[PDB]
Amino acid sequence: KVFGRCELAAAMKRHGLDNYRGYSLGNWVCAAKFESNFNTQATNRNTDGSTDYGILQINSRWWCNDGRTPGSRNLCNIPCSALLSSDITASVNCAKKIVSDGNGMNAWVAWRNRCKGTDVQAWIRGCRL
Ligand SMILES: [Cl-]
Ligand SMILES: [Cl-]
Ligand SMILES: [Cl-]
Ligand SMILES: [Cl-]
Ligand SMILES: [Cl-]
Ligand SMILES: [Cl-]
Ligand SMILES: [Cl-]
Ligand code: NA
Repeated sequence: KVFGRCELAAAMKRHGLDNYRGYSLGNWVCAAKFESNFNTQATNRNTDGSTDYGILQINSRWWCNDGRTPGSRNLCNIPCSALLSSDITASVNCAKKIVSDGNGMNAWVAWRNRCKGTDVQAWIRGCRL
């Protein structure tokens, strides 16, 4: 499922992303654009062996089982495929967790590089929310 900035923002809002960790709803939508491009079946194979899943490219070293990332964990207790689902309750429910973890949204690299310290609110400019 390919989301639309608005639809995603609102999607994120009802799922407790709105201001979670004090990261305003905009942030996630920006985080989204560049991790996945508002996209759910988005994946990545990083040559370390792990794979990134979901609208937020959640990496299978720490956060999801996928069965093929020798020596990893599954904090968030799900198969990485849950993250590809159109119902994002997971990408969120784990996203919540990752962000809660310690580094703040920095875990998301693209957010670090492409969203940090910028016009964020713009990513919801004039959405109906
Ligand atoms: Cl967009
Ligand atoms: Cl914002
Ligand atoms: Cl594994
Ligand atoms: Cl594999
Ligand atoms: Cl554990
Ligand atoms: Cl699992
Ligand atoms: Cl933080
Ligand atoms: Na795993």
